[PDB]
Amino acid sequence: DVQLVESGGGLVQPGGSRKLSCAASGFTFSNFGMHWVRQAPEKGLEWVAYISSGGSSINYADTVKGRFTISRDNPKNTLFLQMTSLRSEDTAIYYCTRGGTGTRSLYYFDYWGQGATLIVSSATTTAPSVYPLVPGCSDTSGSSVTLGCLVKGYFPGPVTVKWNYGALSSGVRTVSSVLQSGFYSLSSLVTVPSSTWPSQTVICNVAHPASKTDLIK
Amino acid sequence: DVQLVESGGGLVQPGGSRKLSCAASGFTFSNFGMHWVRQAPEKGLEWVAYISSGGSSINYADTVKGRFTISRDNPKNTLFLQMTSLRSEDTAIYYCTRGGTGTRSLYYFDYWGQGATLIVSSATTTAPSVYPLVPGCSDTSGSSVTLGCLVKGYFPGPVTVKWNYGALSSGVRTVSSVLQSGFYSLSSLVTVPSSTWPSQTVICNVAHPASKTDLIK
Amino acid sequence: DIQMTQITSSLSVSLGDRVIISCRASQDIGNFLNWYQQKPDGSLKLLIYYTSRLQSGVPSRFSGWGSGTDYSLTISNLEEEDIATFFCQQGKTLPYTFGGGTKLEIKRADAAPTVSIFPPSSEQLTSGGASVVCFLNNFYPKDINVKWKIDGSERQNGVLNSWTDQDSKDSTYSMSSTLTLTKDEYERHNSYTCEATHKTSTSPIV
Amino acid sequence: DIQMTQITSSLSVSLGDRVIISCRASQDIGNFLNWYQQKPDGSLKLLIYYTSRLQSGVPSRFSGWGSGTDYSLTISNLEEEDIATFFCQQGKTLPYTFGGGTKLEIKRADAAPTVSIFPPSSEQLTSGGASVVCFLNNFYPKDINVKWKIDGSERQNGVLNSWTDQDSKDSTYSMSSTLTLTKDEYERHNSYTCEATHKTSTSPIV
Repeated sequence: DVQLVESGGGLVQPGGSRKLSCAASGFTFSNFGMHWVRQAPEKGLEWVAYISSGGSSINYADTVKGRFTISRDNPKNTLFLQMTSLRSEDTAIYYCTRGGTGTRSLYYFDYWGQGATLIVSSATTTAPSVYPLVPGCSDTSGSSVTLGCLVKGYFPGPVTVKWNYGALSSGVRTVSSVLQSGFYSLSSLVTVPSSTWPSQTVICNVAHPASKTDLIK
Repeated sequence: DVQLVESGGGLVQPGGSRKLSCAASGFTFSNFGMHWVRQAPEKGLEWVAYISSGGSSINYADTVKGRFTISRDNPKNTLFLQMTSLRSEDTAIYYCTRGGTGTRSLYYFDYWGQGATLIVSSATTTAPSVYPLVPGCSDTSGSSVTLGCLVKGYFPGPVTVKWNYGALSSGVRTVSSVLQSGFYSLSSLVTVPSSTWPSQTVICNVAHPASKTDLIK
Repeated sequence: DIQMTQITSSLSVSLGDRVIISCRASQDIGNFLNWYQQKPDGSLKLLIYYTSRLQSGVPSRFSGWGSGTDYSLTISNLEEEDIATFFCQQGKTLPYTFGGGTKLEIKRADAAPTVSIFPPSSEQLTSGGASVVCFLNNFYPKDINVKWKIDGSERQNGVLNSWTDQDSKDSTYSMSSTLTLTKDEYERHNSYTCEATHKTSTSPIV
Repeated sequence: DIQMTQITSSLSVSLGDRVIISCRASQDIGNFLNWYQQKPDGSLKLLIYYTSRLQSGVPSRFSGWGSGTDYSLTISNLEEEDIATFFCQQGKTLPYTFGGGTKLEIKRADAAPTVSIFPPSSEQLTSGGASVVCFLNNFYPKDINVKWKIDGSERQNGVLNSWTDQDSKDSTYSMSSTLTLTKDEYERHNSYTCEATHKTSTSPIV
């Protein structure tokens, strides 16, 4: 029912442009006006640009006007945001979003698409380095031992640890990530009790988006 | 063969207008006088407008004369009724009908189309609340349970409820709308063979064509 | 204007039987009278015309005679897809006038019915409001007196009732009495009683 | 720009309870406030508009109020499936703006960290590094404090930390402190101690 799909994301070195586009499926596009909303990390959800129902008002925010651009396209049903002069301060998740049509000069966003993320940086694509989190044999608390893989140094996101299906206890806890120096690092641990392990080999499976697989335990 | 379908309906605010258009097909349009009959409720049919093949005669009801105008646009073609100064009594399903070209000058409608019905009223539109009707569990007098949904509060109608195309019992019984205090309300019930539910889930799916689809139960 | 009169609206006939249907006009309309058929789903058709002209394909059960001020639809072996509302109109003068219509029922085998009573929902009362539904499913006669008691007393105002139209596959009818209460008057009483009086029983469905 | 402020960003809220969540305007909005709900993944959902409109199907235990500059969202029976964090925005004056969001989380009876310390693999150390991890698992509340000593002092310089987010199954979180060390001052040393406080005790847990 009512769908907004994003599609422009990327990792852009500061300075450039980009065009985010958006796809409306779900209703008579032309009857609503659209908006763009961005969720930048730690800082907030910021509203970035608005185009009127069909064309009357393209309507900008102080922080992007002059770089940002709101292009509609009714017949073809896609909303665009072309960007230029992109600053680091723009790295973010961009949401295409519908208008409202409910009441009184109110501007609300009745529908939101997936997010379509955008990192503006310079730093360059590094593969993650998997490492074992091994204890020795048994060693946790009881007769269950926790293990880990430290994946250390990558840039950009997602890097993934996949571990083992086969719960008879198998809790993987992945600590979420943090930047250090420009690279991300994170860990996923899982706990197998006693018999299992060192009896038959556990493994981490690490994938990073910019196409590498590491494998270990 | 001999297809007439209508085209202008709506919820219209009182005082205003619509013009109804009719696509004629299956015989030679010119040779027949057309007529428009309406069916507003609690009452029944009400003849309402007529035009000769070709246009020498229009004959209107006492009921809408001054306000309405019939038109014929012949080439294969079309028929019209352009309304204005709509007294709410004029709410109904308007039908489109061929004459007879039968006998003696009688007035008789040879074939009907389905209608675009016209809601004369300001009520503004409300899509509705779907409220889920439930047991504590398990019961009819015993086994089978009749699950129910209450969709209550809307305007203008319909609303259509659909349930579980699931032969297990799956008779669904919708009761009729009772409009009260403006809004209209209705319930939909189904008996499910209690072996099911909450064994396996159920869902009342309510869609009221002035755009919401609500889901529940 | 002329006034067509159909007295009889619901009329229930078994499958099989002659159905004569009756229309009456205020003036000597003059055999200019016509019969139309209304389906359970919109659908209008001409059945019979110039008081007795069969429209094509119209099936023979279908026969009407009438004159000067009085006329009628006789079906002779009632088939099932022949149940529907039927109106007529003089197609004599202006404005053309129809007779209101006859709903025509599957008279059936009686059946005692099955009452269900759902408490106001989680959500409604969170809406602040309360509708208590009492559902009476499947019966035959249509007629069904209902009644509600809040801790035993009648509730008189607070009740909407409605029916479906004979079920399509079994000719049976069902009822929804809603009693609507306020989250507030709601929480004051416990018993909610829905209670049916029904031709197939000599004691009260509760 | 009106600044929008949601004061109180975390709320252990239990289940079956009303959450009031509050929002306040720098300038007076004209009761133009609206609430969006964002959950775990992406998900912004709209929830209520014009200080009070529930959008279609938002199920009615959600309710809001507000008048002047000051506003709040109310949930009537907190359900496990409403646990998402919540933002309030102004659809009255350019730039339209946003409450920063209240994450909301599930209370549970406390508990304590199953610690583990972990030394450099061989891999690592080959490369120059020495990262030591200490992972205090399953617990509630979020708050677990953690320390690192080398050879009889606190290591401040060097640590880094992150928590799991809250676990589905049982609401308990996990967390990993990690001293990243080069292999040379790993070689400067002998005991490494991760040691932790935590509402559930009184002994550090080491």
